[PDB]
Amino acid sequence: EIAPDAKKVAIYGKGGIGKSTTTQNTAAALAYFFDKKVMIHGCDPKADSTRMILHGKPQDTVMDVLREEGEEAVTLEKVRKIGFKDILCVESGGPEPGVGCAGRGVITAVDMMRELEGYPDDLDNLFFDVLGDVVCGGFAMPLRDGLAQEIYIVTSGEMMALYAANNIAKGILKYAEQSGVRLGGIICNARNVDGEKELMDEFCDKLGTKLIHYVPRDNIVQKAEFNKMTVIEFDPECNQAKEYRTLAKNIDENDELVKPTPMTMDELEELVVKYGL
Amino acid sequence: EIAPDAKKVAIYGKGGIGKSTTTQNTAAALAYFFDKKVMIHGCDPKADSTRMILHGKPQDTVMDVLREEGEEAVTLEKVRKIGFKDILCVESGGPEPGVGCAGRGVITAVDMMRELEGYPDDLDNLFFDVLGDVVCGGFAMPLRDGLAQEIYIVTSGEMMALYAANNIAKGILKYAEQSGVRLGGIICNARNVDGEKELMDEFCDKLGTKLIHYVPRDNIVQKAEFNKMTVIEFDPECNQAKEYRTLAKNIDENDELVKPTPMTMDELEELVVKYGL
Ligand code: FES
Ligand code: FES
Ligand SMILES: [Ca+2]
Ligand SMILES: [Ca+2]
Repeated sequence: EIAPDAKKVAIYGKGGIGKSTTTQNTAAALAYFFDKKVMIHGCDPKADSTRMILHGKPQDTVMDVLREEGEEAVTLEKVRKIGFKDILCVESGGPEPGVGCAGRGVITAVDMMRELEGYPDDLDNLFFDVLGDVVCGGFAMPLRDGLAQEIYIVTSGEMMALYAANNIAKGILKYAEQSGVRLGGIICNARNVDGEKELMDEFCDKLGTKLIHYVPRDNIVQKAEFNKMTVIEFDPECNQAKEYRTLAKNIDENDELVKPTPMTMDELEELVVKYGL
Repeated sequence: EIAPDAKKVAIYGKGGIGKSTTTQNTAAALAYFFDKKVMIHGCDPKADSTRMILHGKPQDTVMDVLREEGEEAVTLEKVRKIGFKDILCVESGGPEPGVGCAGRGVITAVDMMRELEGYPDDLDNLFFDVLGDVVCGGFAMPLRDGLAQEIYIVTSGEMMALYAANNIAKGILKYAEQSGVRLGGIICNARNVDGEKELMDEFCDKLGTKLIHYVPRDNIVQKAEFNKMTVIEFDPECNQAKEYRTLAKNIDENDELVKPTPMTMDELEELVVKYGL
């Protein structure tokens, strides 16, 4: 059993909207503000889900080490690094270019970490940062396998971002009965578009879920990331750090998860027309 | 045979770096400046590859119509729209959320267009805009099936963008002998980072390919896209329009394609360290 006493969560979302930045800062805020043992297992082959916790040194992926150095080289000292506030970090990596299923590569990396006993039993929080650009059978494997039954969807007030969120919701619904997976809520990484908060409220209401937090747009993210670090580490006192603190508190106390009611093509089109997207 | 007298090309690249903007403007510039019959078949489920040609009206995806309206509803009037300069537009769409392979969905959409006789025999240029965020067996299916044997890679001076480009190159190499696929060149969508042109020259030289064009960063793209249209249509006289014109001329005259020599983990890491990424 992977981290039986931890709150295991899966963060799914499209790329290009700050999903990795929000996940890293949420983990940092749990470790920093609530003294929690945290781990992040990256499951997005096109995103660096741990660099800001590792102060800008990108870690080797489990799959790349297995493909280039071999299975024996896949060791905890090699693929699992410790970062800000002792957060543990692991990156699954991608499949054999042009041949392997990327969702299978994710599961192989998780299985390999299991065999290595790489998930501390005293973890308080484990995050799996999964690609949500496409809810293909491969990237839905974490949902089918119940890697984590608490799922959060990162979105933004942009058409493709909401389409992806709605499709992640369909994938959660697909396996809710079989794997017990549930939607804990929607995280909006604000894009700052007219009506964005109202759009998010309606979106959440139509899917039968809730907005766990509206993460504002703040240039301190770029300043902190420029120093290859999280906002929490860069300046724990600033307003954006307190936003991530509230998000982290909300995701960690949450005990009301739901089987989502995704919107149909026509309903989604009506919604993005109403808010002029 | 799909468009036997056309120059069929596949544009592969990570999301978030303007791949769709470059593809649409390259098609527009071919149609506008060279009076060419052009078609774009979108094969990226998380990107709108035809919206700017369709003046901002997002077209229904072949897969979504098949899943919601049924196979009979999949008609050329329904999934194939005409846009700026009579460019034809089709979007494959994604798989059944949480169950289908997205690469298979792409091939199903192409097969369905074939059955509908939706690829005009007098096309001059056909573009397949494929997701390159992950070179999984699914998204490499166009390479394995030889949908197009002329492949171009869009990248930028950003670490994940170059990693993805190198992996697309591995996928092209994987099927070069079996499907005849070849790399026609690298397109850099400039991010404007120190040393970016030199980085691109070295990257291209190590892979044994060439830089088809360095597409500068220009705020006119955002202005044109705000009016839901391509730079070519918004203002064919501006400098950025002439950049896309040169790109379009280069990709359409190109007759020197190569079997790429991708870089190893260590070589890529050295390169991004040298250029401080
Ligand atoms: S990554 Fe294999 S089904 Fe999509
Ligand atoms: S989308 Fe099916 S193997 Fe990746
Ligand atoms: Ca506990
Ligand atoms: Ca011809």
